[PDB]
Amino acid sequence: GADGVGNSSGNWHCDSTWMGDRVITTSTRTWALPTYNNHLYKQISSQSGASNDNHYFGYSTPWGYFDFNRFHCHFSPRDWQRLINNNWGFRPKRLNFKLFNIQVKEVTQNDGTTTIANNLTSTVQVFTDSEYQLPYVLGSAHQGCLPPFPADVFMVPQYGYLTLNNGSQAVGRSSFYCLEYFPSQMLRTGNNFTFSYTFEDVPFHSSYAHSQSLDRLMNPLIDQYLYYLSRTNTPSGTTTQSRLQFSQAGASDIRDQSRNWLPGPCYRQQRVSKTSADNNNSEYSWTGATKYHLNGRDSLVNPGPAMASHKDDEEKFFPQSGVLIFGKQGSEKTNVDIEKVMITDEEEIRTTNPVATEQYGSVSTNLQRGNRQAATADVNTQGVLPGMVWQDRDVYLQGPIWAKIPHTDGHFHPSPLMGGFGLKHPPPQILIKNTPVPANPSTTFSAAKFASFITQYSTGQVSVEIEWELQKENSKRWNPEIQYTSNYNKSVNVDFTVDTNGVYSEPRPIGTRYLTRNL
Amino acid sequence: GADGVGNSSGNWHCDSTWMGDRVITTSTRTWALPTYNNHLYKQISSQSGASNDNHYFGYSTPWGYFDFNRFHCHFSPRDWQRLINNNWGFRPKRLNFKLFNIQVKEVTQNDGTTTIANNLTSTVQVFTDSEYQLPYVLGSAHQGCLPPFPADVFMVPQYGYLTLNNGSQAVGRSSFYCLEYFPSQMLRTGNNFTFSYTFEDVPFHSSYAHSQSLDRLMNPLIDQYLYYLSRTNTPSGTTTQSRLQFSQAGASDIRDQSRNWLPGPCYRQQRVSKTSADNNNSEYSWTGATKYHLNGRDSLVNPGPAMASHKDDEEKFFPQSGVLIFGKQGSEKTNVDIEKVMITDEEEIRTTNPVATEQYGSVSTNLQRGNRQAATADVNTQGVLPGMVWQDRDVYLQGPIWAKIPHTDGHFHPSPLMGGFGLKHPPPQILIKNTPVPANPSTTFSAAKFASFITQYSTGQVSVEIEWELQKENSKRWNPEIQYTSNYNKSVNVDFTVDTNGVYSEPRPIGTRYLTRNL
Amino acid sequence: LMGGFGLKHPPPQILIKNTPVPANPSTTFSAAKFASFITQYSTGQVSVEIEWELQKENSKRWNPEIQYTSNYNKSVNVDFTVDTNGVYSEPRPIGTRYLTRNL
Repeated sequence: GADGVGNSSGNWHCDSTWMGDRVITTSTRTWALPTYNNHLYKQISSQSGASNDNHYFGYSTPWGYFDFNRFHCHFSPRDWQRLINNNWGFRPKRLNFKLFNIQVKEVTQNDGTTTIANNLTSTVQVFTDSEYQLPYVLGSAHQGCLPPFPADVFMVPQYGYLTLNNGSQAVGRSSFYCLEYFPSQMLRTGNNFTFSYTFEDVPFHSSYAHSQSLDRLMNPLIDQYLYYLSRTNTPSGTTTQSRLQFSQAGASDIRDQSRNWLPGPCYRQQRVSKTSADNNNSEYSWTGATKYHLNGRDSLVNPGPAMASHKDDEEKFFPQSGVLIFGKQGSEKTNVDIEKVMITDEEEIRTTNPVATEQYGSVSTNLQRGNRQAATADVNTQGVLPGMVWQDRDVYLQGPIWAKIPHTDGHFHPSPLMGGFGLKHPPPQILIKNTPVPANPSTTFSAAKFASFITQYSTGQVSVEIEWELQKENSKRWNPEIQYTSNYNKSVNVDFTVDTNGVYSEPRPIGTRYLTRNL
Repeated sequence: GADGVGNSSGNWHCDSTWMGDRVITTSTRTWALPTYNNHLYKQISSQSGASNDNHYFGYSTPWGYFDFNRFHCHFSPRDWQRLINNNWGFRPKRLNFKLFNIQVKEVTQNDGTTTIANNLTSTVQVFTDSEYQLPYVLGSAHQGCLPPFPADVFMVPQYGYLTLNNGSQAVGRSSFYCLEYFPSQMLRTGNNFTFSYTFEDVPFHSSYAHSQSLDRLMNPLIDQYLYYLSRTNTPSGTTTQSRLQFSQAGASDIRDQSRNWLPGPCYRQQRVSKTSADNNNSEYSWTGATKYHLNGRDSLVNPGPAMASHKDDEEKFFPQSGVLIFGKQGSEKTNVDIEKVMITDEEEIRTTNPVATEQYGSVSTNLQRGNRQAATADVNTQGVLPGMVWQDRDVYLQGPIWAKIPHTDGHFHPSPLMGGFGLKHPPPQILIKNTPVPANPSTTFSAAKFASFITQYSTGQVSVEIEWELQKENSKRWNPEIQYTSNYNKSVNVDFTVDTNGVYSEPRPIGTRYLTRNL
Repeated sequence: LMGGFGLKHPPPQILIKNTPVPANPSTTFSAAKFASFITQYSTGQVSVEIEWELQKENSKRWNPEIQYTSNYNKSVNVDFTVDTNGVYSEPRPIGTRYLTRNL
């Protein structure tokens, strides 16, 4: 699209409509973009000394990108609630994007006095990496997505990436991608950039919780017909004499019943409690946390494989890195106290996946014989096994929406671990930069790189609309399901509202599983 | 319809489907019908002495009728919840009824031993009073409607009615309707009786609560332009000297602001509190309760005109007869203690209708002058006034569904007072009786009325399906609405479930207003 | 895991109940749940037919495969038969793998 200077390049679309089966969440926000790295690509690396587990090598670019991989960039409390309360599941189908009403300003810091003014002509160029030839950054839970609250103006993030490294230094194989080596489209004012995408058949996120659970799944009333090993030894006057007898598992017997499927896999996490007291006093934050390691650098295992966060009656506990944790609007960056964060809870799964903090089961160790007692041992890490079945990490309104499946020789069940939809070809990276403006050059020629540009930034609005599909409920469940509600009682502030000084804020994390489906 | 003896006259339909705009609740239950008044019509009257406010005269009939004027005869907790959580409103549209698989048994109490057996031939006759020529009983909150819970078998109520009376005695004008003077259709087994109805344009029951309220309705930011009387007298050195000055109502001024509409009407009720303590000790149950009176008999004013049950912070109180009160499954018939009942609460209205227990406003009494102070007085009964606006009593799952608008020269806004839909021509009364079976007659003729019949009753199932329309939500409300949920925490029994001895039970009354619409 | 075929949508559950039969009710009305029914049960036959597909053998295996046979020698009772008092009985569990395919 194209037009004039006194012509709005696009209108403001920010609705949300439900169609019974679909529902489209349109949404627009105003943004701003500075000139990063003063227009140059800069090489960047870990700090020489820095622990090995923390080295790196890569580049930062003068390019800034766009991102809305956060559910709340599309759903509004209320809306989300609608969804989350009457749908067995849902998934994204297609999207449409558009930047417009772009405007380029140029600040002038003459002595003690700045003065911003329109640089009409100068441009901002955009380009979408629709061929995925660029290090996909999104999906890395970074923060600089869209504001949950419309009215909020925002700054565009700067693109940076990482290649290979042998400590703080580069290794040859590492590649250096240059963003100008693409065909950016250049916008001036009166210019807009639209583009549209279509998702790929993915599974509806399961937005329901299970009423039955693996173990308790058969019918009480009837005993099976298969037998199991009831007792081993037997009374012989005073002493026992080994004599194995078997029984037919019934209701009273349950624990012993024969089955057909196994809980999901696991990778044991340390348990910490919301109650300061209980927790051993010391620094096992890193030392005790569950991790894995590549090329000799141990990394953390955050968002551990999807597994319930606490047994019955222990909402007080949680994994050291088995859950998602968001900050309460305002919460500072580092070492903030428990009271400043919102920890997610995944009890809803208990029913199928193991509890993060407790071992999977316990396999037998030795082979018993008359002169040898029967061994056994608990298992803290069980990789996928036939017959296992499980549930993936719920979603949360202010959580990630999707993530790119890495291009590898092999993947195994790609639901992104941080939760979300695992996409092979996700929404392409959208980039934006401000074509430089060489400030006054010298009369006599010089072949040096230009270094003195006009100080200036850009701004303008952006809009994103997405169509989601739904799987409606359908249970013959007689008694009421659970629903997500807002507290009745009076409060000094409404949830998901602007305070007295107009600061919007999300009180709690809102999950997705409320409706109840049987297993 | 018709067929044979070994042929099911109908199948069992008991589903419930939602179509986005409609939703059909089908429902079938098994029933039983005895032979009332041993087959005769009996004249009936108050007990000679009995307080005048309690006299009456009328008849009881050998006929039993059918009734489902209770929302839970169609909605199942869950279902109801669906409705109640995502709909600005709804109303009934049409219905279809069918009796079938009728079966007539005949008990034999030979000495110390009864023995029931099939009286194949004998019949049960049904007939619907589709011309409303019979005293419409339904709508009178009687109890003998359908079981909320399907699996429950039930007994059919007996038809009785009331005419005029001058104390315990009849007055001529009083009519005596005879049920045989209709054309009953006679069913034998293999016979079924279907019939269908269509409702009449009625208003969707408002199933939402108001976010604004009459008083607080204008915009804070701006002061009006109309002036009101700020002060009357004025400082004159030591003494005041009358000097009326006026102000322009603003935010701080609010109470004084000029408006455009008035709260609904009222009829003051006594306030009682759920807290035994507070309540004055004595018997003002009748003496103090709000009532009205015709032909010299004071009757009670139950379900008073629709008006909020308590101001902010007083959920502890309520009208003496301004609310609906249901029994907790089991609760005996008389003088049962507060702990045995469930009292409905209509706070949701506060916003438009007056509070039941507190006066409407206060009008001025006298005309003031120098030598006369300004009078004023509170008003406890305000009949409809121009500009008044209000809300009708909510509904409740186990509440009435509708009621017949009395045939009179004049009605005023017919939403039935007990709540529900006010119908001009409601679902016709359906009646049923068992054609008598003269037990062995004497060889020699006698012209006396037959008095010795075969002892026998009937049974068989009945089905009712109804189509309801809906008005879906649609508010730009950002923050979450309130929804109806079931408690998370463990409990010895699930709500709306059968206990250990299979006794279904409704824990609490469930209203209808949860979703929030602005005023 | 107990072995068998894993089905996503298996043969639907089939249910059956006997519509109750309220035994003699009282002349005067009562809104209580009916509790006195006619004592009675049902009976009748049921039939199930199923079509199974097969994958026939096909090995160039020269020497004889193993097969499932019934013992030659005399016995007081035939296997999978009714005893003297007509009580059918399955002597042993019979598997499925007998024919031999290469890996």
